[PDB]
Amino acid sequence: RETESWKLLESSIIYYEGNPIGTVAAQDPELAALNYDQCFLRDFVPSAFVFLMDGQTDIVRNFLIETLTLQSHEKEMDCFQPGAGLMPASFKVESDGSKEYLVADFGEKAIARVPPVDSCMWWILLLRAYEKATGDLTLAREPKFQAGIKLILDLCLAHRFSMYPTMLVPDGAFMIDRRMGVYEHPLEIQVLFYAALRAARELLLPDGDGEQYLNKVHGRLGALQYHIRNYYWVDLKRLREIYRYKGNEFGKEIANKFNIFSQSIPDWVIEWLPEKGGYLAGNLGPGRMDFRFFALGNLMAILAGLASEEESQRIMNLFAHRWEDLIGYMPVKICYPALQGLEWQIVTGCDPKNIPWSYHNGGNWPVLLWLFTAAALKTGKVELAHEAIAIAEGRLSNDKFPEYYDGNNGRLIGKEARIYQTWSIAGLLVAKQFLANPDHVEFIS
Amino acid sequence: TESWKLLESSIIYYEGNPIGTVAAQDPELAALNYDQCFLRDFVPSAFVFLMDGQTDIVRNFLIETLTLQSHEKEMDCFQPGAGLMPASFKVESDGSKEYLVADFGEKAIARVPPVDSCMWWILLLRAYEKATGDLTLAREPKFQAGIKLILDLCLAHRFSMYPTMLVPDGAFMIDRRMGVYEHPLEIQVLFYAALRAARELLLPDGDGEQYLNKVHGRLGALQYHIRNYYWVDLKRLREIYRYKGNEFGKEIANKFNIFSQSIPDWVIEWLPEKGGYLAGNLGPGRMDFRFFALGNLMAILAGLASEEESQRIMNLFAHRWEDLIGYMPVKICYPALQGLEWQIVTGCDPKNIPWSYHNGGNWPVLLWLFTAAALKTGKVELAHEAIAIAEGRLSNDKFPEYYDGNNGRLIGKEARIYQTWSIAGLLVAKQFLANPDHVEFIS
Amino acid sequence: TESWKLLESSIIYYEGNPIGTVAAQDPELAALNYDQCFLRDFVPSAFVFLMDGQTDIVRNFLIETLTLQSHEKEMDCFQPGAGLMPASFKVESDGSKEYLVADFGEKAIARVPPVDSCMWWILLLRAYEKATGDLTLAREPKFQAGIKLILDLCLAHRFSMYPTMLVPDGAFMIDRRMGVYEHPLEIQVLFYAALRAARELLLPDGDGEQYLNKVHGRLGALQYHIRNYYWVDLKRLREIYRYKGNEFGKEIANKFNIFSQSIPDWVIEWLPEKGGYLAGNLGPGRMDFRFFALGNLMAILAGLASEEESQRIMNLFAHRWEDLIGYMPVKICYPALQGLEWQIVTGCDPKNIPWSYHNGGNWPVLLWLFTAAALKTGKVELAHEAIAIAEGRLSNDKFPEYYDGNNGRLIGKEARIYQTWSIAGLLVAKQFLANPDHVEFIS
Ligand SMILES: OC[C@H]1O[C@](O)(CO)[C@@H](O)[C@@H]1O
Ligand SMILES: OC[C@H]1O[C@](O)(CO)[C@@H](O)[C@@H]1O
Ligand SMILES: OC[C@H]1O[C@](O)(CO)[C@@H](O)[C@@H]1O
Repeated sequence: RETESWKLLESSIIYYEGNPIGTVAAQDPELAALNYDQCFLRDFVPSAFVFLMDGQTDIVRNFLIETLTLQSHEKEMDCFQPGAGLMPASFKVESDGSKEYLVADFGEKAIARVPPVDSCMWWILLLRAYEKATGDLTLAREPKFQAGIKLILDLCLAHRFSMYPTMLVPDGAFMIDRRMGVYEHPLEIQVLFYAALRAARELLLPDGDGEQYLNKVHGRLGALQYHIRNYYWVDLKRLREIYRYKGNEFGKEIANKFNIFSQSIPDWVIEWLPEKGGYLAGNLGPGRMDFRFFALGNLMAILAGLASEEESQRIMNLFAHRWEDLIGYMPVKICYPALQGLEWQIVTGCDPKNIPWSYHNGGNWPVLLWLFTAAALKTGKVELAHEAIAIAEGRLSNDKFPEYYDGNNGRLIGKEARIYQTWSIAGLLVAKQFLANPDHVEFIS
Repeated sequence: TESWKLLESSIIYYEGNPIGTVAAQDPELAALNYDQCFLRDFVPSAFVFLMDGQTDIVRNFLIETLTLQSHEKEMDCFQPGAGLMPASFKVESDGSKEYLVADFGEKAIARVPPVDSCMWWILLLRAYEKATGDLTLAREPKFQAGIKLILDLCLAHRFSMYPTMLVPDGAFMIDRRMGVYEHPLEIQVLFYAALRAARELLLPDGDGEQYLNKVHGRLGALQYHIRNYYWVDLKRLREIYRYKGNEFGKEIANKFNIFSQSIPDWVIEWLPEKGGYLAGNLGPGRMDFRFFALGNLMAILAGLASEEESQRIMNLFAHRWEDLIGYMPVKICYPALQGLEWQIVTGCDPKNIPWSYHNGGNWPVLLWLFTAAALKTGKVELAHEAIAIAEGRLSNDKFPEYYDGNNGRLIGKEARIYQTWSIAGLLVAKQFLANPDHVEFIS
Repeated sequence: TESWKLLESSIIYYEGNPIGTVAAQDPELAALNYDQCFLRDFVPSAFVFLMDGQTDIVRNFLIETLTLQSHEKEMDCFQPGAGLMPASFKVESDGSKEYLVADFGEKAIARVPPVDSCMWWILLLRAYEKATGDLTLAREPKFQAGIKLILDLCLAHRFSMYPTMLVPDGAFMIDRRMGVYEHPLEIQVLFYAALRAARELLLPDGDGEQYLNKVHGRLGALQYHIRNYYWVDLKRLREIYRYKGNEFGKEIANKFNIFSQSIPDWVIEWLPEKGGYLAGNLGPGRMDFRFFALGNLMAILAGLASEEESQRIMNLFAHRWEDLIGYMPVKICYPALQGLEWQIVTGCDPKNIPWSYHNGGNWPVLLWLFTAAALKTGKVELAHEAIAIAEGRLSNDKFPEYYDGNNGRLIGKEARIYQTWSIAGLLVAKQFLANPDHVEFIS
């Protein structure tokens, strides 16, 4: 409470009719406001965890209520309506004369019109975190909330043309909200999908059509976990198998179901893995396996229990063995390796914000520290959590809590990073609070 | 003729009745899935049979595929939407007993979803009705239910603001990984056309009215979106080229955040003054400027493109004839992904090397769409020329599945011979030429 | 042991007698030519049998291959030299009757010539005699005639000033297009070794003296040429790097006109101070700086390299252990051809992608040569380590033909399992380790 960071977090709070309802993304005094003066649903999560652990839960309750109201608001682009269940990427408070009102971005204001797919999942997860932290079960059981959950599930569980139980998205549909070759079936979306289904199973009442929703949830839940665990898992044993796959196999009972051509498996993968390491791949689809390591997807896979115990140990072993690549001078690298040269051009459409080792394209993101700490505590690798926190702690305050860091090893402050980025401040606080009392990790697991 | 006899021998029979045609009758290559009837491949065969007058095979096909729609489809305990039509099917027997076996994507190479198959089914059902006058078929409760299941799948709520359909890579005629994921033109145009057909085929009875309302609504949004965002011409390119990056807000010009420095050099030089086309794809940070022939030709036929847009697409074909027709109509898409682009986008797919197969190969089947579109736009002479090019080679080459090279000079690297829709494509084109009124069945 | 039982089941029988061993016993892959006994592959099998004491199979092999040498070999009316030994052979039957069928290059993929096979035959005949003490075999007129035919082919006059042997690409263990055309080290070293063996095996009777004289003469010139022009160390690299281009005349330093700007960057950093090796190739305007393991190890064993050179090759292995042994001894050559170099040099050969198969793959069979060379140079501890690496994986992996990756971590992309010379290689290495005196049979 008396810390510098806590006071920065307090100033970030957004008020609405005299009540705290969220936090701004950043308080950078110089850069263009752009959309950084808005409360992003994904950014609020670590803020919420600080507030819940501290004991002031009104802000989180208020956030959940107002975002539920935003769900019923109308969204249009060229006058077409998406599903009613879509949660917004972000919102802020405006005022026309005397009265305050909330304005939101559901993707129709967003740069590149990216859909905030992860936002509705984070909302479910935060609702669950709220329940477990406070003990207040009544909020989620209110008819409003039940309906809101169900609208999210309608979109998530929408019928597919394909045989894949994964969720299909366009590029830039999560924390990585720009064109980064994370289209189709990105790990992060699948892991958050799995976690949200697990949560919905706790939150849903069987009343009315509730039993119908639970049925839909449980069927997808098992299929999704099987699919991810069996086809996304990468280790040396599995790589040896994939590398020897024959191409152009037709039929049900074939090994190479997705028609991966082993001559396309990148050079770096084979040398990068340690004997006792492993990870969930970045993406899988027709003719495609994305071997990039994505930190958020893997860490949440440990916390949500999607990964098995052994798989969770092997992910942490990878972090230990490739510490320079994945932590370096600032935890945690968002994905590894960076897209470079002509691959950057082709995959990102020459996006100047995502040059090699910058931002989404292999930058290091302080916020991810809270996930890493949680995961390290859960797998009983506390020493890793401690070293990671020590690294971040030695720079963040001095650098004024940047949004992200750049370079192979995170040496540079992010090229266009906002300073006083709220989830960089909150991430460090959450990590320290988890370390001080490891039982609080149960809020997210 | 030689072609008719070949088409006849391709017919699959089931309990004594014709129900479809095999993809190819190659004497030497591995069967793989080429001994099956593909829903997309059967379309031109069906047209031959409809115009000839033997319509039983088409009626039977429509009935058997409807039945297949209700088959149990599964991979590792997951079910797709109930409306999904198969990629293909064949007949198998246990002793005396015969039964149909289908690939819904669970057997398919790379597990690609046959998203186009359900749209082609609706279009063929409409073509059947218009051509025969048999209104009894589509009216049947089973057929009404079947159309609706497809609409349930096509119109299911999504996360994005736009009304286009989201698909994985390889979801249509291009059924391998080719960077046609997200919002490929072919899917959007087939979707539009299928919706227009559904509008005519749905009975109002019960919830039919609800379906018709949703269809009408989507048709409007879809036509607007496609025409206003996919259309490429010199004037539009000048606009896009001058777009500012990283615009945030509802009221911005560069909504999808295209960076003009990434616009390929070939595009600006390739378009003639009076030419234009619908782009291959659109999504976050992405515009695929490749020209896709099927999408563009079907846009003309379905009335998705305006009359002027249709004329400008045909102007493009005339001006860039060597590129898009060359020695074999029609080039499936232009230009080819080359070098490291081929590696990155296809995952080093050996069947789609540059200027081969899906990656800028030339496909004889497309001649029937080109001929239809040419007739509709009043470019009869282009139809004559394209038909003359194909007829000069196909028979001598034993009707290859596809041709390769910048200008289609090579027989396809792995092309099957006696590919059914290559034979049916030529026949259909000549039938249309003889009686242009038959173009109505697909327009 | 498991390995012995596997080696036994690989034996080919012919009219009731053992005459060779199949290349692999893969339960699943296409036979291709892996159901044949290769002359090069049989060598380590032969050594196992010689050291065990069952020498009939080796005697029978030598006899049957000699007979094959006299078989009619043809492609489009052209005959090679009469001394050519086959790449491989197998047994076939017409009803009850059995007969041998051989591949001399006329069946081979890419029509590659098995130049190494005839040299391996001579070396095995010498190994047989030394190990058994049966001097009656090589003395037979038929065997004398057979040795001479091989020498006629090896020593036939050529156009070049140097005494090395000119070959097309893919003429040895590396039997595919890998830029090992012209004067590859392996051929020159095997040639030298075969000549040394021929010196012991030839009777003086009749023209035997003439042959012995030519052999003696070539041995001298060949050893000088190889040692003085193929040897690479830091001191030599400093010389070559400072060579002037386009020197004309007898008395010039840069005889082969190597341009020092073309010397690859990796070479200078890779060599340790006390390390060195024989280069992979030499010819007009060309020095192939790739390290080739078989050539270098056989140079040690045949006494072609000096004692110091032998120690410096072993120093290279110790210093660059991860590169040359890694997780599976031994890397066939280093480094891999990559990117456009792979395309240009291999013609985009899919079996030889970077760090795979011939193109920098790791080959268990080579362990027997490495162990022999290590014993001979007094580096017993390196032998122990390499053997420990292989034994920790081969049985669990079902004895793959080869391993892939920079450090041999992958099982070979298209590796057959139960590859005979992988099994025989390990057994031979352990046999040598137990009794180093047996190294004499190949030295
Ligand atoms: O609206 C989407 C935009 O929002 C950001 O997260 C911050 O401005 C960008 O990464 C993205 O382009
Ligand atoms: O099952 C899908 C496969 O079917 C084909 O159309 C023909 O074999 C291929 O293009 C594709 O990979
Ligand atoms: O016939 C020559 C062929 O035999 C092989 O050794 C095994 O199939 C290949 O390396 C080569 O291409």
